[PDB]
Amino acid sequence: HTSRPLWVAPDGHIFLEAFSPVYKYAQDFLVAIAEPVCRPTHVHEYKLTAYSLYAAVSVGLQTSDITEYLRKLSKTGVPDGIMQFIKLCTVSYGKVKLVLKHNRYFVESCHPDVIQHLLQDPVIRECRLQTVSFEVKQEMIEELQKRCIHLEYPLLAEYDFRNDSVNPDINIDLKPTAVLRPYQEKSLRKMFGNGRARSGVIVLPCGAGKSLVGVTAACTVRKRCLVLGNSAVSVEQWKAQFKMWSTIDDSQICRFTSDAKDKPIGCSVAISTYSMLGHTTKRSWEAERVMEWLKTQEWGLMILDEVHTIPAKMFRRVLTIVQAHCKLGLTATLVREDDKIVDLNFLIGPKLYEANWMELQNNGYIAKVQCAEVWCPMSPEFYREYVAIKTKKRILLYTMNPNKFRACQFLIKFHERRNDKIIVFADNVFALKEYAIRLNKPYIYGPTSQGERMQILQNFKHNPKINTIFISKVGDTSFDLPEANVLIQISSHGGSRRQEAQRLGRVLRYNAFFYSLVSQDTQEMAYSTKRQRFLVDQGYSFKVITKLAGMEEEDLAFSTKEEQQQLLQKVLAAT
Amino acid sequence: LGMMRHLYVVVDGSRTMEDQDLKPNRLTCTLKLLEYFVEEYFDQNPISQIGIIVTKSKRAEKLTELSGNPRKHITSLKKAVDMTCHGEPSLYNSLSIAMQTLKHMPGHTSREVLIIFSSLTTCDPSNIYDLIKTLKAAKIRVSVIGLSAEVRVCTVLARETGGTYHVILDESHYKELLTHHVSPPPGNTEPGLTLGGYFCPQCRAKYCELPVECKICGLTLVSAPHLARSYHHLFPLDAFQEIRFCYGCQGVCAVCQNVFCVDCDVFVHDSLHCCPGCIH
Amino acid sequence: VLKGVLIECDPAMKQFLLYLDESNALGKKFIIQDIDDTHVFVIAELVNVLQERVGELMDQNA
Amino acid sequence: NLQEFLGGLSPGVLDRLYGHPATCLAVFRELPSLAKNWVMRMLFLEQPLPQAAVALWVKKEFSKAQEESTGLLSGLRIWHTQLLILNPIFRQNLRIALLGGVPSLDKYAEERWEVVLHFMVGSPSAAVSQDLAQLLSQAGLMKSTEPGEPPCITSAGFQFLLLDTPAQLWYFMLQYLQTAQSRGMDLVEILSFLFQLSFSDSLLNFLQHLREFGLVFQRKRKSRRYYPTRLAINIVVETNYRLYAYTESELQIALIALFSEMLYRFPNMVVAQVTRESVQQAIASGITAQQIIHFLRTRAHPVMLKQTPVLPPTITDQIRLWELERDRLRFTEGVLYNQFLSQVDFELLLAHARELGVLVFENSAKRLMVVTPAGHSDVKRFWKRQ
Amino acid sequence: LNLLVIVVDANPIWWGKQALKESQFTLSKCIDAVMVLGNSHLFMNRSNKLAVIASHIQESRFLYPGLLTSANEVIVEEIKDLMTHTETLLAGSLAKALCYIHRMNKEVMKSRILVIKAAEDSALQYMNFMNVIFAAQKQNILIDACVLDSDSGLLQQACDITGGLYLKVPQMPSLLQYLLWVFLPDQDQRSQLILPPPVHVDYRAACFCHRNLIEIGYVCSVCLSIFCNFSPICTTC
Ligand SMILES: [Zn+2]
Ligand SMILES: [Zn+2]
Ligand SMILES: [Zn+2]
Ligand SMILES: [Zn+2]
Ligand SMILES: [Zn+2]
Repeated sequence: HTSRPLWVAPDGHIFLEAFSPVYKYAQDFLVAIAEPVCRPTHVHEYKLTAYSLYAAVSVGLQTSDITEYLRKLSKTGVPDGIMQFIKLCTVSYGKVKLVLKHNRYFVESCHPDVIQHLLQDPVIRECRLQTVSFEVKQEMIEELQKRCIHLEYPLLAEYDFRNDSVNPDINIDLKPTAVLRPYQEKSLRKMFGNGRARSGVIVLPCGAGKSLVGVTAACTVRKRCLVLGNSAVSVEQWKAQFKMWSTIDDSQICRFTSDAKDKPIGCSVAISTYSMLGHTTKRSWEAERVMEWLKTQEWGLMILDEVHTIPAKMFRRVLTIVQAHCKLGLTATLVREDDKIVDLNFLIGPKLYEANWMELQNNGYIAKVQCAEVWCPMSPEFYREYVAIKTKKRILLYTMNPNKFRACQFLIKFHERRNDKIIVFADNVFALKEYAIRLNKPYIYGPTSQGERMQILQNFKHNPKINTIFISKVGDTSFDLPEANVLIQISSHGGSRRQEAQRLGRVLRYNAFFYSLVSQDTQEMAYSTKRQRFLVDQGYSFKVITKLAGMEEEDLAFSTKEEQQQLLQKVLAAT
Repeated sequence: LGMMRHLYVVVDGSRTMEDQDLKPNRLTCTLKLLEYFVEEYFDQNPISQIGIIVTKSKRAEKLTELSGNPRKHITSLKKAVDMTCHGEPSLYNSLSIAMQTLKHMPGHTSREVLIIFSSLTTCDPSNIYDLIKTLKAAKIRVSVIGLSAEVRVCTVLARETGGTYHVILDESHYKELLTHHVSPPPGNTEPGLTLGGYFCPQCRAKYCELPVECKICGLTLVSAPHLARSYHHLFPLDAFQEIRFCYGCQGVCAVCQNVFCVDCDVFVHDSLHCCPGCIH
Repeated sequence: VLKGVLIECDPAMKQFLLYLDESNALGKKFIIQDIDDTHVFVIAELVNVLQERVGELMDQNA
Repeated sequence: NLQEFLGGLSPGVLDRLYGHPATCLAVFRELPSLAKNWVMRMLFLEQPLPQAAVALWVKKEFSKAQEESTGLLSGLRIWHTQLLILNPIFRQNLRIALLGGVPSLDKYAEERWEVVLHFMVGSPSAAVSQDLAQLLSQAGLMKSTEPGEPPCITSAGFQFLLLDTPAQLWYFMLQYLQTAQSRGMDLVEILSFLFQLSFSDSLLNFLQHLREFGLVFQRKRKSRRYYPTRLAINIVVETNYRLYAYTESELQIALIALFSEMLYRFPNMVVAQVTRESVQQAIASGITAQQIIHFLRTRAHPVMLKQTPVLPPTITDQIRLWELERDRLRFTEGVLYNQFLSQVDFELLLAHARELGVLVFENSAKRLMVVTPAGHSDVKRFWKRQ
Repeated sequence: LNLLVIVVDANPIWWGKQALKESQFTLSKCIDAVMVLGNSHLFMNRSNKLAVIASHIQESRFLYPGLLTSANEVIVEEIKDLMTHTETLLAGSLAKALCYIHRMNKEVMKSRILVIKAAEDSALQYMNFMNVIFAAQKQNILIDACVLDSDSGLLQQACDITGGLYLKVPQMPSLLQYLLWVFLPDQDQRSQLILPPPVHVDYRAACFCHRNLIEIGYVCSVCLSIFCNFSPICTTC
């Protein structure tokens, strides 16, 4: 009653004490059972959902293995609404199977009485055309997975890849140089559970091995992989990772990003983008012949990088264009606005593994980030106009604050004297110009080029003379930003907790630490606590700096009031 | 365990010692980690010595004579922070200065030379490949810690005399490479101990609070508590076997049959280094 | 010779009080005489309805 | 504080206060850092050492701690000048203290002290004793302003609940002792009885008041001798603003609900959350944020008392930063006067304004002098009479 | 906080010599000076601890851990039981002192050890006495020492390696006044007071065969064993 470190709430919520002697044998149970809500240093909090138990019984633990090991780690006794919910959502897993064979999708069951029940729903009858089967339509495989969860007979996507006898197993082999860390070996152990691959989503940090798990999963299924990325830079990296750890010739890692097109028809690993496979307009002739080839060959283990952009309207039509047995999703930040991540549990599969972010920091795999949110007072000449108008001009007024300018010029100087590499993320591109030419620093404006985007990015890395760089909404993906040490984010997009976990990934790739400039007593204070809403669920502590370490004593700009009055005559002149 | 060492440390003073990719002066990052290296050397080596030579403009100059002063080296490295560093160094001249006065040490020591080398070019007025036949004859073990590249003559110098050769990744790799040289590799001297604060026992030459040798009569003056820390490896203490009331903390040795506890068995063997029942 | 309760505050919050003087959100003659970029003299009967207006502005950034 | 009370006291009672096991050890136990050394140094002396010696017994660094020690050490009248020989009543009785001249006791103490604290919350299981209700209201932590069927709790009573368990008892006895001079007995025998408890006929009546809070245990309805309790000696908090509390006592749960909000309640655990709208709900009555931080550091879990600094620093200034939203717009009352074309008279009025301590704000452009209305009735007399 | 271990030199051969010397300072007029300093350490703070060790010949008994009327009646009855190889042993008592501090430091504190040495030093335990000083230096444990008649050469090195105090008393019956002056304050209050500075350090070593105190000798270069005026060959290995 003092050991057994859980608490099973009656709705469903699992509070786990991460200081018990049996924590390591109770955290390696609740990962396979529940999904993590919050993980501070002392008391974790998991959550029993319906989808989390479908991923449980997909691994070898039965329904009597789970409810007999909740009692031995209870501290309360499981309160009879968790005993019933576990029994309900685990005896109805392996009853309806969606298997494909030679480019035809098939709904298969073994118990025939389920087929006597499944064929009266008025929408399952709209996708048609012991072992009872009926052929389903490929074009609306999305709606079938919606309805099959809607009547608690869910669809599994277990590829049985050891013995299929149709697909030409290629010579992809993992080389003995890519040694994989023990958190990557635990995520792949939940995917390839019983010697059969499983379509899930694996959430590892970007500076962590998010790509090596992708190559190792392609090295294990050993069928025709197909890697998808968000940008044309991201497909230039997956080629560079498959050549590093997988021993493939140059005649099989083809790309499909419309600039080189290294014979994309007839290969074994195709690395393309979204909005290439789901380009809804009239295609070019070279692209029309490859999409005619890609639409008629069954794959195995699609890899969908940047999974959080799949539930959009265009990017989710990809999964019905291309036929694949297994579908792995690798991301770094699963959160997203508009509540469409619960949508993703049937487009791809259940959530397989989530990396403990404070555990990878404590073992040295991720840089120890000192989060800080320094907030700046408002200038009295600028607050005169901020409360006068409400119609969108006040977004310029809190990002071009003169007292916020003094906190960026001081933080740049404070780390240039420590030989740190600074990245100043700043949206609202008018504020990018008037910040990066008053300090004479390079800036990736966004409509620059492909050429000078590269040369600014590489003199930043291998040269100790150029120290800062002012990006603008470009580094909000998995780009090749060259290992910053600090990150002074100035007035980014509004209330998105996806973005401020992608800016954090630039820092962890106190060792390194990033800032967040906020003009106080404005709307940006409400925004900056809505964006740390995700990072406090990974244990990150956000300090508050009210006054800096001697800002009034160096040669900071905007000293007088006559040079402060000109900026209000420049910002308010836009309208 | 280890033996006596007479280690020279050769420091480069080339034009390329004003380069970046370190602390913003390449020489002052070398001199920063060297002052840490002298302090850590004399603590794992009680009766050893350190000489420091520099090279600049095809010439070598002995910055500090070979003496076991753990203070006179640090106050000289702090003096040479503002060196001008003009010209290219030499490796024949530096290993000739470090051989004309390292040949005359007694044969029961481990004479060594550690060359910290930043430049790529060793412009020297003679051939190097007869020094390496001479250094191998004089049993000198030359090891080089290089910067930014791998010179061919620095691998021939290391692997023929018997030392190592390594190249820096960063400043964290540079501090890790110097800590491998503080450990000693696996005759009777005449010292005089220093009772009475710090005096001299041979000629009453009073000087400051140092373990340095006598400047007048030439006798090494060491502190006997410093040599006492390097005991307990010879005739060390054995482990115990285990199967209430204790003997050390009062709340099992097989020599004197004295029952210990778990908090005492971790303390006698690790920090106390002597059995508290065996002293009776 | 006028009578009025004093208010000292942040200069950023001071311009909020000058904004309510020339916008008639509460009354007409709210500020009797501005004296300083840190201190503002207001009338006495509308202090509590002013305190809830600042508390509204402090609660639009939760 | 204890030495705050004994500093404002006459020497006519301190000499009879010094009993042998009780008082001389208690005042010696509370002496700041160095006063404990000087008493032990001249404890065995008989001839007075010269006055210039104790100034030279300390270094030049930390010389400021010398005078604040002896300012208290002479403030309690332990030595005097004598020309620094100690008091003969103090030196004799302290030398007696250097050898001169049962779970039922604990569980009763916690459940009897908890019902005293339950009187300060809304509960039908209150401490029904009419002598204690009038005891608290004259102390100033139970507002009535009426006869009242319940007694209310003022702003000072909210601060009493979050004080420490020894520290709230010393504030409670100091209001017992300050009023007992005219309703009870002498101050000397009751104060020396508490210190003798730490290690006449009217004194039995004081014992029955300690029977109500719980510091003695009778067990047989006023027998000869008593039984002292453990009261007579003198939870985790996370980065995401959650605090888990392993208590089940109903008093300790409602003390969290003053500055948090409840969202589950298991047996043997209660999880709450420190939010913005709940700390400011407590500060609006005034339980101010220096008391919230001291509430959680004295009641912390053993797993919090580890190598990290307790009460991790993100949550210890966010509670401080939520206090400062009330700190904006500090109102203060004043009266103005202006509209004079004389360029000396506004400067002439400064010589008649600052010496009363009534001026609030000073200006240098137009020179607005503001006076409080308590001091406005006499500054209007000076302006009309030159 | 502030645990103070007193190691008294309870050598029954030296104390019996002064008991018949009629020097008006016996053992019973010295253990009570430890008992007063034992009682006076338990007054300067609420949470202060105590431990007294007595150095007999071939034995070293803990005295106090077996309010002050139960803390002084134990030390009285234990001297009445212990006092009822002509050189005392001190390093066996400081070895139990570092063992008791290490256990009480596991149940949580700055500690210190006060040695009241009376007899002359025994050079035959120098190899063991120097080990318990470096074991005390690595845990910041001060080793204070007051000596009665003769300067112990081993004990002066204990107070300068660890960082304690060394004080030779000139007078026997005024022992308590020195103990209450320089050894009653703890480590933090020691920086704010004037104490007598150390006057002399006795730095010598011992031969590995004769264990004589040598000022000029011969060390080995690999064994670091200091030898007397022979130097033929390394005797150990
Ligand atoms: Zn000499
Ligand atoms: Zn033990
Ligand atoms: Zn033994
Ligand atoms: Zn040897
Ligand atoms: Zn000898």
